[PDB]
Amino acid sequence: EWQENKSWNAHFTEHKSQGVVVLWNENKQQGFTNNLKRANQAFLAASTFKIPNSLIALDLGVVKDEHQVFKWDGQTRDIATWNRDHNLITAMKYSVVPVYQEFARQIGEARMSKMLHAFDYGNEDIDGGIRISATEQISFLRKLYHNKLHVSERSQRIVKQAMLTEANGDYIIRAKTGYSTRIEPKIGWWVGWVELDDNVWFFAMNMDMPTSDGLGLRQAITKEVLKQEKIIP
Amino acid sequence: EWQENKSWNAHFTEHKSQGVVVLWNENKQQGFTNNLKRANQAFLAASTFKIPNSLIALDLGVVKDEHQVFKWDGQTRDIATWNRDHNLITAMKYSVVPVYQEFARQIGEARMSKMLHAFDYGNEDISGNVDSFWLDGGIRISATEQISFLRKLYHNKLHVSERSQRIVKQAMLTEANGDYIIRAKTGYSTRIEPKIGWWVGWVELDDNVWFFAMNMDMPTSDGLGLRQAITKEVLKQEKIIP
Ligand SMILES: *C(=O)N1C[C@H](NOS(=O)(=O)O)CC[C@H]1C(N)=O
Ligand SMILES: *C(=O)N1C[C@H](NOS(=O)(=O)O)CC[C@H]1C(N)=O
Ligand SMILES: [Cl-]
Ligand SMILES: [Cl-]
Ligand SMILES: [Cl-]
Repeated sequence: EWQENKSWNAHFTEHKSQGVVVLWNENKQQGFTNNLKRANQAFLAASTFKIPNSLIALDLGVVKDEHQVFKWDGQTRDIATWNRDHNLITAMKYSVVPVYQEFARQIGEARMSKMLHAFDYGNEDIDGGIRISATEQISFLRKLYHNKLHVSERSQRIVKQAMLTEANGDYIIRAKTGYSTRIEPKIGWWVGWVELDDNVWFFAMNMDMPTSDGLGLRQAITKEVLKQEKIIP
Repeated sequence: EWQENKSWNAHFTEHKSQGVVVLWNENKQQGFTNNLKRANQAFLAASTFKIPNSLIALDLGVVKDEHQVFKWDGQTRDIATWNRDHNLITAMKYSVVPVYQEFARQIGEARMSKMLHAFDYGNEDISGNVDSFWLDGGIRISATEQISFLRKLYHNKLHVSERSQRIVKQAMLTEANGDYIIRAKTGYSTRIEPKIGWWVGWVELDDNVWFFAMNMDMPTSDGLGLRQAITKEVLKQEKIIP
């Protein structure tokens, strides 16, 4: 079922980094990773939690649709793109914590907890202190892709639209980045999938990310693994 | 409201070409074109008809969802990518005429006509073969009418389900990066003169949407890439895309 291909470690050491990439070939129901241990370690979800939070906000009506505006509160924060109005699409694009904090307040602790349980999300059992492994990310995302989660079809299609990250004639990537900072080890996340004409390859990676300047490596290393496996040109 | 910008013709003449680009700025409700007259001239929809066709097929249940497979019928056709199975996503990507001619037959004349009137689509005339009227029948639509139709799709205001509308917009996905998303559909009218090339859709920005529609004289297939290239040259000139 799962195969460990340590040759991928080269793409982490090339950039003097340590981390994991987990791939899942949907057609063949086979998985691949460079590090079976780290594939199954649970790290803090950080921004990748915006995926279940979006779904829950939509299904409960807290977010009416992807065009609804969420006004900046006029408090300047360190990330300039946050200091403006947003809709669901822009808020995911720029990973706008204060907007998603608001969704969570309105959702409330009790319903948030009931729905993450319906989703079987994270390792924890019952980022709001949610730990989740890369392989657990894939399993959650496979449910999203197939519209199997316990929310409406509409909520799931809207979130998949908001995860749109890249598209050309060769592939479509839906995905979400994350950077976990408040507890060592500081790590970057990138989770999602790449759509091809007649297959889907799910992915989930995280990597030690001590500073901040390395954050591009999250996509870059993931793509080197995809190119090595001829999943993308 | 409407403004003519003739400077855009340089992009056509530099390719020895004639055509029109129309742009609609959604926030400001203003339009821009190099040729008001040709913007309002109605042509055969050709493969741009796959948008309304997809919507109707989905709403009527002819297409269950974007994963349903339409097996190739064994008949080897000229375009190699047509000679294989498809779903709605791939069928739109490769503009797979025979899949859509099957849709049209299942839809039938009456429901196709009724729907196009509900859509207020072009001249709403399906006269001819039900599975080719958009290629060599009576249907006619202008660039400004494509935009008007696309804007109704963009706001989920067509008289079909929201779901139908969301699935079709997924299948129109063409390009996406950190700067913009293009949802569009190409066309090439080839059977009835004047031969023209189409490209219609929109550019999603963070805080605005620019709808577009261009057609251009297309004597030969050698120039088909110009549809996108001229449109992007206009978009770059107007600082819509880098
Ligand atoms: C998510 O983990 N966060 C929100 C924001 N950007 O996340 S992303 O670029 O990795 O997608 C900043 C970092 C981080 C946070 N401050 O909690
Ligand atoms: C649509 O106008 N057509 C279908 C097919 N797609 O070419 S496209 O790249 O312009 O969409 C070939 C051209 C044309 C046709 N001959 O039916
Ligand atoms: Cl929104
Ligand atoms: Cl999409
Ligand atoms: Cl429907």
